[PDB]
Amino acid sequence: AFAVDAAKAYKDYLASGGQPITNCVKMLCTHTGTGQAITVTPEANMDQESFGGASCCLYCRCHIDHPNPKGFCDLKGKYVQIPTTCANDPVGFTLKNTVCTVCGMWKGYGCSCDQ
Amino acid sequence: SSQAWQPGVAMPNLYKMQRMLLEKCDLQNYGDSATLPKGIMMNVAKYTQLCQYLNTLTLAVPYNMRVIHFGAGSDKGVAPGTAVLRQWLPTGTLLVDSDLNDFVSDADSTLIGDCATVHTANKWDLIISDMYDPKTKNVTKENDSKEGFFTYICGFIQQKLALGGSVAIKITEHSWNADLYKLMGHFAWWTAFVTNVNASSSEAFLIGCNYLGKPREQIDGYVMHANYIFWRNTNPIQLSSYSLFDMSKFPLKLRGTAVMSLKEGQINDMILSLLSKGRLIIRENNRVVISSDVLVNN
Ligand SMILES: Nc1ncnc2c1ncn2[C@@H]1O[C@H](CSCc2cc(C(=O)O)cc(-c3ccc(O)cc3)c2)[C@@H](O)[C@H]1O
Ligand SMILES: [Zn+2]
Ligand SMILES: [Zn+2]
Repeated sequence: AFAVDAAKAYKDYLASGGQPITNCVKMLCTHTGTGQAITVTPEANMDQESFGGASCCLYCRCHIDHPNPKGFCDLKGKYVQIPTTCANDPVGFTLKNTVCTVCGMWKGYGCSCDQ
Repeated sequence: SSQAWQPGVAMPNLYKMQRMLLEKCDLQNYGDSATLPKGIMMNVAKYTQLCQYLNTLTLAVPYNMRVIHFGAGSDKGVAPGTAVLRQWLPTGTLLVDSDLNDFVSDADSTLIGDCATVHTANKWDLIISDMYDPKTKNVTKENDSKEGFFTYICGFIQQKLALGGSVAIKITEHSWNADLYKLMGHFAWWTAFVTNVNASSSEAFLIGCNYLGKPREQIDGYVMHANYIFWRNTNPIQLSSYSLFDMSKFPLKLRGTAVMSLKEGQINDMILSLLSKGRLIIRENNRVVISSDVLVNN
């Protein structure tokens, strides 16, 4: 029944005041994009930075297995938009937040379906 | 330097025609740095300016474009250049990258190990190499043509580059190869391109544009590298990151270039002309299959 829980292990090391994973690959872009969370090319808006997806995935970066039956990674080969105020920890951000299934923005940082 | 607003500077044609002898490279602006946009890394800026320059050439851009990228890992285990190439290339382009050392990548597929262990069934439309061995930069001894990975690269161009395809291969003062220069004469056009963000370094990309599979031009590789060093020695390039701030026209244009499969007897001067203007790719269009050799021992 044993499984290693790396997501929980990284959140716990952030909580105790640990230095976030570095060297996520930040892209040059117009910063006039749609602002959606995970896209096929950089889509940062004025408030976002764009990163290459693989470099922002905990499982890719730690060389461990992705937590689903298929084994697949939904960041690798794409670009992830991070709010500029959170860009010091893109791995932490993607791990902790959720993408809206209807509008494609981050729940809580751009999704407007709830009012 | 109206050059400061370009992505970089290409070796002018009159320097290509010289017969200089090899000198030591001594760059005026050595040790200067460009000021990069906040939090942007040198290899993102470098590959962006390289792609911006490639946007001005007659690259063939088919549907099902196939690009392979050698020397793509960083000492931090990611692939910044590969991320820029995926941004630049049309959505759906097949991108394979490789490096001696383990790294995680945005490429469709990645092979780890010495590049000589890499085999591919298919041919490619564009080959990018960043491979560099820092042991070559020993100033204390004679600057002869280097082999290592350059021997693989020349073989790979001759055997696995589609006609009409293009290459961009990193060189420096000491990391260079005479046969690779000779091969530049097998394209319709060639240059040595220096990015403005890294203009304080002797690195350049040897860019072959539209491969013809035969000598259009006879090039002595020892003379041409001497000519390249002469150009660099007498033409200081002002460091500049200006072109990084305007990305509105960055993506490679989807030209829908035609792909045809032809036995080599059918390559006439009319085919050659279409190759030469970036209007034709010649290769098959089967499945892309790659592999890595594994040595077994105790
Ligand atoms: N035969 C091969 N097959 C497959 N891949 C290969 C092969 N040969 C090289 N590479 C790969 O090319 C990629 C780009 S080298 C970038 C670089 C630039 C500079 C510089 O000028 O400042 C200094 C160093 C350096 C310094 C100290 C070290 O200890 C190691 C490196 C490295 C690397 O990731 C290499 O692994
Ligand atoms: Zn992943
Ligand atoms: Zn929504």
